[PDB]
Amino acid sequence: LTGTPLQNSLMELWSLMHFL
Amino acid sequence: IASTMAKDVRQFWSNVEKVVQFKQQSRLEEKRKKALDLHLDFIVGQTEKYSDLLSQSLNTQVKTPIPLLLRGQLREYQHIGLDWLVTMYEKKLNGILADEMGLGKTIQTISLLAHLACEKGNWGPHLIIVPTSVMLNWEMELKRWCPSFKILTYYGAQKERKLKRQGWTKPNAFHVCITS
Amino acid sequence: MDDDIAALVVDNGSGMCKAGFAGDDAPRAVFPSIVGRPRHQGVMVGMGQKDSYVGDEAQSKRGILTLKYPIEHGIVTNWDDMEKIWHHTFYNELRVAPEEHPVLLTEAPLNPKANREKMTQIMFETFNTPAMYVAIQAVLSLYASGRTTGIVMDSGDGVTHTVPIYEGYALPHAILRLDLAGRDLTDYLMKILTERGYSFTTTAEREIVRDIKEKLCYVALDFEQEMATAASSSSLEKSYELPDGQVITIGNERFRCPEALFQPSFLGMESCGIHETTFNSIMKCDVDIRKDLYANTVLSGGTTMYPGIADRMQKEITALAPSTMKIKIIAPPERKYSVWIGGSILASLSTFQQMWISKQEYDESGPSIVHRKCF
Repeated sequence: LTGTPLQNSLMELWSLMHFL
Repeated sequence: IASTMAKDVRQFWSNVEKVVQFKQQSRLEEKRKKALDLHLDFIVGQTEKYSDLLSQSLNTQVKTPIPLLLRGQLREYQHIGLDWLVTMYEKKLNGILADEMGLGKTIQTISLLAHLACEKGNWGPHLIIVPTSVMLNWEMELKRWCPSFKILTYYGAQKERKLKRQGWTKPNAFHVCITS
Repeated sequence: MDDDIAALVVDNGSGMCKAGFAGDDAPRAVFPSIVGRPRHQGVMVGMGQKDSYVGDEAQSKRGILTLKYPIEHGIVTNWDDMEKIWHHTFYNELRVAPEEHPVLLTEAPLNPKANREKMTQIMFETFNTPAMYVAIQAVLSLYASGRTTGIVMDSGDGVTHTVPIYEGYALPHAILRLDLAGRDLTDYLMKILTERGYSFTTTAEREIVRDIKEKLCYVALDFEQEMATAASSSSLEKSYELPDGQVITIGNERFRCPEALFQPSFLGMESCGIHETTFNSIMKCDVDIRKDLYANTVLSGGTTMYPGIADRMQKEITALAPSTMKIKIIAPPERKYSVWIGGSILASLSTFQQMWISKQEYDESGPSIVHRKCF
């Protein structure tokens, strides 16, 4: 559950997706 | 004189090896670049294929009603998100809810749990990891909307945590755990 | 000194002068080291009567000029002719003023102290060079190869030298010399061609035979097997067109001539071959450095341009050296210019600016300053 947009870092996006 | 000569030549060949290292780094970056771009199309294509496969079974119109465990009504967008989460669960995918703050993501997750409990018979041990500032808020929202879940707030000193963990492995000891 | 003034580099082998600027990838001029003088007065009426000719200008007029080589076996024997060659290099080949550029001259190992002092005097008094330096050919070849530890087998046109170097330390006690080079190889080629039936007796035909040597000769990996193949088949023969259009056939001579570098017995010299000389030098060297001397065996000189010479040296040094020593022969494609390449590298390096012999140091310490500043 996230309240902020995932536009800060492709590395953060990849981490969140791999965790998903 | 010959040691000065050797030092000069060693510095020169260190520069030469630096040029060679620049070359090899340029070649690796290419491999890094194509490797990054190649797997991107792979992970993206796979994710999009799984989502398209997921949206294929939608009837779109919401199929899930307000489960019996809810004591109040759900908003329109909340009900749509509940149906989407139920579809994600039925098709065995994990979810990311990016609704703006204040739209009741807590209520949406609680309604998802209500559906899983009523229609699927799964009231698991459902772990919920939240900031320490909202543990009480989540507990109160659960007690308010879904009163049938056994809530276990994991807080306190080590001794209190050990006391709470004593016998927590037994079945049906708790349904939803809330930790930080 | 202005940092924008590039220094000059001059490599004077027994048969070739290579002159260029510091920082360039190849010498700008490469001309034969010879001085020609008219044989008879009045033969040049209308073409310009010069008291002497140098380089290709004399090579082309060899038919009417008596030619002399001021460098014999890597040692200068005619200082007047050497001054003439340097003048031709500076004012005709490079077309520059030597008093405006430093000069890094290459010399063979064990160069006489008198010769070094005379070179310094000529450079500081005749050409008025602002500064100069003298470098060893083998050390420059090693630096061009890009190393400071290893053994360099530099075979020019008049002499061959096996020079071991450790961290730039050209070890005098271990340097070995051999009076066998391209000149003696050309003589041997003339001899074997006369034996085969092609008689060359004039100095001009000597150049044709030298060209045949440079073009068709090669080092064989197994001399006995190559001789057997040449005797049992003609596949090893080649055709060569003379300036008059006659096509001659060169057979086993192609590899019998360069074989003299490994077996001087063919020429009648009671001396070990180049591989045995390199091995003996590595032996004379300290045991702790023999591993690196083997691993960094470098080839240099025009005579080392024969195809297969590197493989033959590899084979021989691996058969002669202990089984625990990893042998590696280094033969750069441009090894014929490694001397000048290393000279230019050392002259362009900034840290080398403190090594030059300045006009002030010369005027203060006499020509002997070479024995203190050049090593």
